[PDB]
Amino acid sequence: VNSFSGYLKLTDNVYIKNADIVEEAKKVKPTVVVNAANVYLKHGGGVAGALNKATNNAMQVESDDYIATNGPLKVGGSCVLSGHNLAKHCLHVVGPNVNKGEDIQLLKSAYENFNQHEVLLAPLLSAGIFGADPIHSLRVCVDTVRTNVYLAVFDKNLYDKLVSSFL
Ligand SMILES: O=C(O)[C@]1(F)CN(c2ncnc3[nH]c4cc(F)ccc4c23)CC12CCC2
Repeated sequence: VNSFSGYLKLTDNVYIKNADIVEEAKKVKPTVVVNAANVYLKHGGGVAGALNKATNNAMQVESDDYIATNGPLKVGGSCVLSGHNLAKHCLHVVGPNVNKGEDIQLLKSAYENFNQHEVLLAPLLSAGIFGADPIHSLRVCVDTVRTNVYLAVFDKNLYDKLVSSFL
């Protein structure tokens, strides 16, 4: 038993809710919240900009130190940093950005990072401003992640479409 509430169950291990991931994280304080990061951990907009804003920019300060020490992430890669006031940990995961021409096959590699964590609160990778089809992203998530994932979808219209088209 865990504290996630109001989710629709899609599969044995994947759940979905129309929710603002920032507000969901603030209430649940999950062990892991996933950020839709870029390789530079520049949290300007989308999910990343919203998560970072909710931390009063502490996520960005920590991220800049991480990059100064380690250099950029790989597309499809991840790093674990603090969850600040939102979660114990933040798993920063880089899905491919279609608006940068990155290979969509890397979306599966991105979701594989989730398997290193037993339970996660997450957005759909490569959705939103990353330009991928969220229905495809949901399919890859279901077919790749084996650990327990609670997907927060900000847009109600999109959430209803994801549920109604789910196979
Ligand atoms: O940034 C993108 O492209 C996204 F569409 C944004 N998404 C979100 N998902 C779940 N809760 C969210 N709260 C927010 C508050 C905001 F001000 C802005 C975006 C969100 C948001 C998923 C996405 C990241 C991969 C695709």
